[PDB]
Amino acid sequence: GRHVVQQQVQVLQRQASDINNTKSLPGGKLPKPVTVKLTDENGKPQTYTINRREDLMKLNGKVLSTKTTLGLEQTFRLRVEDIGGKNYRVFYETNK
Ligand SMILES: [Ca+2]
Repeated sequence: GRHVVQQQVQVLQRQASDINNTKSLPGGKLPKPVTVKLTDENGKPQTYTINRREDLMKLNGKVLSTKTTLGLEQTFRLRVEDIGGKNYRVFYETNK
């Protein structure tokens, strides 16, 4: 029960909601892949391509680095959950 204030996670939450509301093409791919942008534990930018809605589950448990408004890095563990019917929610949990 933590309010997600980190930009990168907030954008991914919106994208997951976008995907949840997008119909798949026959065979299960999204009509257009969604590009997700994160920063990994070592501080490197990463981008990932979401071709199918379930691809979002591959981000579950990924350790991310975020920057506070004070300029300090914070690491978090990303969480992605299927609440029912392949509808995904994105949140985080502390890493250390
Ligand atoms: Ca946004």
